[PDB]
Amino acid sequence: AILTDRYINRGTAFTMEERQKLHILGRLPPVVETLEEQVARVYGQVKKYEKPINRYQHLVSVHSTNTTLYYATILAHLEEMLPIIYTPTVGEACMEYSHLFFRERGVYFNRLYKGQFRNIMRDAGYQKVEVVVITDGSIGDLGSNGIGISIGKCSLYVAGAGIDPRLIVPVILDVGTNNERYLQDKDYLGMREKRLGDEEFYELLDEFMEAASAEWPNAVIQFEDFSNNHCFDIMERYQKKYRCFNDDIQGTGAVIAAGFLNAIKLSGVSPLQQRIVVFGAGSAAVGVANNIAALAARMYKFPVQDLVKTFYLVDTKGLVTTTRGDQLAAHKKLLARTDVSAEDSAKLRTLEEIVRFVKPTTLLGLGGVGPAFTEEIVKMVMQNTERPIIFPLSNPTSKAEVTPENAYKWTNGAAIVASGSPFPPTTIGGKTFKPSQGNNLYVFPGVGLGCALAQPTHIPEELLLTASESLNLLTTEGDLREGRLYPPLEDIHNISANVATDVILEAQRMKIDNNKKLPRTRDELLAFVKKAMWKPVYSG
Amino acid sequence: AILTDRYINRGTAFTMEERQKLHILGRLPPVVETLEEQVARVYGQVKKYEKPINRYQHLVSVHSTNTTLYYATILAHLEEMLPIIYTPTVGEACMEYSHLFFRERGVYFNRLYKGQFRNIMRDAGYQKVEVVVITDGSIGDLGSNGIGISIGKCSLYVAGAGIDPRLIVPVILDVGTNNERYLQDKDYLGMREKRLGDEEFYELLDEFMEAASAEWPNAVIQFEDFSNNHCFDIMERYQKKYRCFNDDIQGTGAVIAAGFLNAIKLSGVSPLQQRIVVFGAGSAAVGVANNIAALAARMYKFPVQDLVKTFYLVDTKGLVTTTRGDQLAAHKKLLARTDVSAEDSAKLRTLEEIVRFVKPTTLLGLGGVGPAFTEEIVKMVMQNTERPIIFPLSNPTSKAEVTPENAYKWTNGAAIVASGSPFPPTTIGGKTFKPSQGNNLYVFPGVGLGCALAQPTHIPEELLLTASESLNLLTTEGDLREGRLYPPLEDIHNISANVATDVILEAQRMKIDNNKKLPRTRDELLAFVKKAMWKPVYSG
Ligand SMILES: O=C(Nc1cc(S(=O)(=O)Nc2ccc(OC(F)(F)F)cc2)ccc1Cl)c1cc(F)cc(F)c1
Ligand SMILES: O=C(Nc1cc(S(=O)(=O)Nc2ccc(OC(F)(F)F)cc2)ccc1Cl)c1cc(F)cc(F)c1
Repeated sequence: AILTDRYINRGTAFTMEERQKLHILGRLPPVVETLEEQVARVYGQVKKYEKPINRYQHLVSVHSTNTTLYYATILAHLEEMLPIIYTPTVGEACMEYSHLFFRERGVYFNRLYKGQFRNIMRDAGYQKVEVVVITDGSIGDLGSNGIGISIGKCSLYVAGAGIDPRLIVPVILDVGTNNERYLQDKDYLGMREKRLGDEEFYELLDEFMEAASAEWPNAVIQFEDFSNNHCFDIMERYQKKYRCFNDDIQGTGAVIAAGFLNAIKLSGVSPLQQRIVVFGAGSAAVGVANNIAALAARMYKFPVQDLVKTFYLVDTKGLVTTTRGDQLAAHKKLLARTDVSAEDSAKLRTLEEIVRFVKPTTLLGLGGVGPAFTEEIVKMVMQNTERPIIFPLSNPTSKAEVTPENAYKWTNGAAIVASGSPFPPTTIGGKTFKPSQGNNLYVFPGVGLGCALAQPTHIPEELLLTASESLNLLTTEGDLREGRLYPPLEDIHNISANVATDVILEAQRMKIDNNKKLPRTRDELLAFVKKAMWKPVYSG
Repeated sequence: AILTDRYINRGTAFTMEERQKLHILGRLPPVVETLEEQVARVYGQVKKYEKPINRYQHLVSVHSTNTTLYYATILAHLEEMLPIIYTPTVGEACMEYSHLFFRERGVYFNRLYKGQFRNIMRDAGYQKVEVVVITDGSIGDLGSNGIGISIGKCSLYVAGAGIDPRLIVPVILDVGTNNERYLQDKDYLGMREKRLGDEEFYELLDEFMEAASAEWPNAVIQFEDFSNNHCFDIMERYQKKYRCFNDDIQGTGAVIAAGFLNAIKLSGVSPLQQRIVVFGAGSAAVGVANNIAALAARMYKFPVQDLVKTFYLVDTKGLVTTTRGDQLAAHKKLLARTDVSAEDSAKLRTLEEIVRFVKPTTLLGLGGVGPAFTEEIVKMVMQNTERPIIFPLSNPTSKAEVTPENAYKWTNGAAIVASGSPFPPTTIGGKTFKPSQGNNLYVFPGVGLGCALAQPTHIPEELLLTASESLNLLTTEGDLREGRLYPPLEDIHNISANVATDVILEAQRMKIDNNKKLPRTRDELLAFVKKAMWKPVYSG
């Protein structure tokens, strides 16, 4: 009842004297290890597997046996482990190996349980739940297998911000699937029917949000991996009534904005002198641009309309302008050029000719349509600025606008680069360069830990902008001198504690915080936040 | 506390009504399956992995979650699953992937715990223990990683004979290792020292046997995978004082003997007309020959000395005779030819010239030294008998004296073949042939179930000979007409119940049985044995 409890089990870290006292002498091999030694052993066990999915499989079995050792291993090898325990391995595990999630505590909803959502939550037997990750499996369709996405995401809040692993709930809202293989698969365990229409979808998701605010009143609700037809609408429906956010939309823009403002500082080319091609004009790409404007307005008090005019949006038609003669979608209107002639708009269609005309100092890659930041385009940006900022942010790694290596080569080390995925360093004439990864892990854990402590009535856009600024300000003079746009990913606990502290102070300034126990001054609150965090060490 | 208990967990086999009553509605995807459907799903999950070791890894995680479903899957796919859940996959898992055994309940002994063996057994918290598999990791050296061999073997008693999975204990006696990689491996968790000398070895193994006979008085002790320097000596030390047997020695000879006597019936060439080359003359090979003689004497009441003269033993020097002029090891003397001249012995060195001289009707491959049953040798056996019996029994599959395919081809379908490993069928002129696998699973489970029910004071050689005869007599007229030497492996529960019944009746005839509750007549006892067996079905 010690060994079989994954929360108190220590395996070989039980001293001989503990083994005797606990009457488990002879249930373990004789070597006594420290946690650090166990982690090094587990690390070698992981690298004994070649395929990511088999590495993940090993780590799931570590989590089932000794949960402390699982988190200790992830934190000691975070950069290397991240692509294994979340994107892109996790989607492939959900799609083909969904059995790897069967043993993980989670909650399955569907229309069959309509009206009983609250009783299912009560029966799940949770104490003071702090974070809930919900998906529908729809940003191929995984349907019910989307539970794996919620599981993987919950685990990053535990690793990243020390959310206690017993106070986090992964949730699948199964509203059906349009995945035709699943609909015909004898082994699919979900609702075998096409996705429900919006009316029934919102009836079930409304019951979910009401039931959770009642049974899990202390929880942050985070939407993960919802398709475009619903993710924006979901936040508009719930942002004010419940304590919720969407990491794909709000986390991404918060992280990119923080890294982008640090790239502006290293460029010496100040924010109002920037000329920014935003390659890709979906709602998310436009959200990222707005988040950059909002952070620059907060950090530097330039008029936001002056920041908005640094942006040149490119959709599939070309430069978005008011004179190009089409009916612009609402999200594109605010960043539309007003200073470009109909005649010039007609000659502003390919990225090459847009770059030649605009003379940008920055390229933001949000296009999702492969490697458009050509050698020729990068060479042009080099005649407008001594430090081109190039952000190939499209995932997966195949969709990326340019490789950091190509960016560094073509600019002979002058490009300031942030990526969506990890990349190895590139060395040019004895000088080393490495892109700064804009990982979402920098923001969501801190937001979840801040909202878990402050208990705000809701998560207004101010708390996300605060987290964005906090992340920006954590990049030290030393980090900046070495070309880093973000604090180091390995220091995620310190990053999360700082982001959480600043999110709390913001909720206090807005008087939406419901926890009166917290300190209200930054130094004392930061110290308090750090002590509240769950640590993967053997405590008792 | 339902889902997390692998003994009562049913997963998707919980009906909706059970889920509601058990307050686990919403802890599972919505599909309700029968056990049979779960097994077919698990089977497809297994075949999603290419490597045996990754298949085993998946099955270990099935056992951890839903133990009923694990055993249901093995029994539905026994022939295919056996090479994955025991030899040869299990040795490779122990050697390189020993972490796959960490979550399995077992007991580790070593010299550090000297004098406390009994308290470790008490503390392990077992009820009426029926079977104990012990190894030292020495038949490469795995040392402590040998625990995986005990684990794999315990699981075959549960699958094969319905030993209740809560009443079986896997044991490693770690007396050190001579594996030099392990002695230098930072991740080895065993005693980091060379194997103990015989005096300290027997002090620890004597304490083991005394402690077990006291704390686990109802148990069968089975020795598994002990090296030749100790396995024979161990049985001589303990056979009369404790309830114990060695499956490598006694199980192998019992299974081979049963299959061999069935091969004699199909050959029509009766036992006293057989001429049997025994290729390989180690203690085990000579044990197999003696077990064949002993079974033929029991089943047919030929004088045993007349059976002994059907055997022609070949060691590395050639035909073992009294005239060949060397000092014969004790085990070889009893099967030594007395009817071969010194002059003929000098010309009886290669297997080819021994086969030409002896004119055997049978070749028994126990040599462990590769494919010595050549096309030329098989062609010669064809001029001495219309049905050559050819038994390439050397493991692994590389050491085998001849492929069943080659045997069937060279004899145009006349060879009667038993193998150590599974082989696919061979088709010759529209006629199908398939070797009968002499798997050890045919005997050890039945012996363990018989000795668990009868509670004999010890396991004399009569009980093994009884099990051997019982297995022989289970091969039906129909099995025999189709060329099978053994009952079908898939019917292992019925085989185990029959072997157990006959072992019990033998212990009753000898008045060594200590359980007075049992029926004493075969039909009533067989019915009773079948009802006692643990079944992998959802019971409650
Ligand atoms: O804790 C148990 N055993 C154990 C633990 C360790 S450890 O030090 O905690 N490292 C460790 C663990 C698990 C892992 O992952 C795995 F299981 F996949 F290999 C990797 C690395 C080392 C050796 C052993 Cl034998 C145990 C737990 C039970 F619920 C039941 C039971 F019978 C034994
Ligand atoms: O029993 C649980 N879940 C579950 C079981 C099944 S099943 O029907 O029992 N098939 C099944 C199981 C396990 C396996 O092996 C594995 F885990 F490796 F995939 C394969 C096949 C299907 C779906 C699910 Cl979600 C469970 C158990 C816990 F201790 C904790 C917990 F949160 C959930």
